Amino acid sequence: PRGSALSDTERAQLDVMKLLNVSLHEMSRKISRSRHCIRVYLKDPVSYGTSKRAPRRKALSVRDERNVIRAASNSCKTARDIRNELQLSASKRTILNVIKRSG
DNA sequence: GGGGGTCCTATAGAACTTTCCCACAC
DNA sequence: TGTGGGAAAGTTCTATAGGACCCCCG
Repeated sequence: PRGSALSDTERAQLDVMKLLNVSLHEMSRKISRSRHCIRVYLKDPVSYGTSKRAPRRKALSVRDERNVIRAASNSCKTARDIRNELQLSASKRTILNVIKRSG
């Protein structure tokens, strides 16, 4: 987002100001934070920061991963070898990461 | 000035990857 | 020249902070 997430202290401050029935304009003045942001925190504090964001995609498909492992499970070929063998177009390092993730 | 609202959009911050080192190995 | 691995920098993700743009009251 355009700004950082409300921290613990700024949420605690929001909290007590709410119990003191401070206006929103005034609240956003004292913590130098947009009203937009505060309004949403107070409407439902328990779920602030709660909604995950779908991540970027891995560089390798489940197939490619499975082939990479099969190649390394069998023989001592280098990561680079495997990458060229399955014409993989993912970094030599990524392959190693996959191999290492398989125990 | 005080108070309130709705909606566009650039980005935080995370997930994942790649680059860049390193001590070593041929 | 290469390796694999640790660290740091890059890429790629989308929910959300900012703030634009509305309103009314004294």
